[PDB]
Amino acid sequence: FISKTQNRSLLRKIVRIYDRNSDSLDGLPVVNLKSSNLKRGELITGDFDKLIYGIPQLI
Amino acid sequence: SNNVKPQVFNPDNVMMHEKKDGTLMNEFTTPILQEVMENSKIMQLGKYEPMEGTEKKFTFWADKPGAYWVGEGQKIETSKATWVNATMRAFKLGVILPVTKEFLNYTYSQFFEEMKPMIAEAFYKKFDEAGILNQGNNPFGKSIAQSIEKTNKVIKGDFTQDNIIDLEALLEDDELEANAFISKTQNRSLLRKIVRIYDRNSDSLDGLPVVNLKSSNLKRGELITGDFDKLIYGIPQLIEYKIDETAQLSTVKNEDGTPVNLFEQDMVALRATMHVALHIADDKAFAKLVPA
Repeated sequence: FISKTQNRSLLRKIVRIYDRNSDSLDGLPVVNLKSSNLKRGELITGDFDKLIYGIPQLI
Repeated sequence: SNNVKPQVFNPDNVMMHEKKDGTLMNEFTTPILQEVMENSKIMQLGKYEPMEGTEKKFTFWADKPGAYWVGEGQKIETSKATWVNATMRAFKLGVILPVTKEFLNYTYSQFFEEMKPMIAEAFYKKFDEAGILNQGNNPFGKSIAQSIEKTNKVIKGDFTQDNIIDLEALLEDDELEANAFISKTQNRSLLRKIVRIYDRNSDSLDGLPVVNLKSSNLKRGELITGDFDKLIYGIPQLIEYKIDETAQLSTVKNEDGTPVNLFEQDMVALRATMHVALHIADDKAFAKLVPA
């Protein structure tokens, strides 16, 4: 899952389906985006092995 | 004057071999300890900073540089890294322990060595209560409690799953995530009977550690949380002990009202001092739950 940390609250108070100790939702890892564009109420999930990236030039 | 009853003192902090009824404290058995004495919770939770004067200057990164997507042969734009300045100063803790040389010879030969752990505990408690709770006439003008009062970052309510989670969430609004809780052990009860969110086996609340303050100033219904890496402390002087046999002590008085002279009166005193410094690196990083 992809989340914004501002909505851990909404994952804590539902019943448990989430834990912060591993930071996992229903057994999958939650990854936090440190950005302003993913809003409070929004959660993303997928088979992320279907996302491929490459780097022709290192910095 | 040829007076042989022992001196009465005010405020009466002097250790004496003879009691006023004439009991002589020979064959004295060294006091044993009913506890394990407390570390500083500031020094447990906060970050240490090496300090060599009594003032330290901090520079923190504040703005990260940007980046641009650029087409082939398009102009790359410029960007800026920013920092912010901050500073912390030290203050002095101290105590004096006066003792009569009869007491030091015949009653408790090692008193000024066995007192050192207890003096350290007294300084740690004084520092914790000053920097966390803003209590005991703190010098710094900086504290967790004063940061929470300034930001008004407070929940009024009972210990409930909603109020404890809303308290933690009140930090994450600022992208800051809580790193611990501060509690008074008298309110473990209120953490036990809510449903579970707490366990005593680890003494953790919702996965974070709970740290107990052994002080009277944090009330029953009150719970504190924050990103405690935003609390920084330093120690220019580790505790130094000077033992003296000839000073006057003005802060103690004889029964006749005179200051205590250690040479005329055949006495010894231990002076302990320490310099210690506190900085709250981000005053938004802390929040409090308080009873209605």
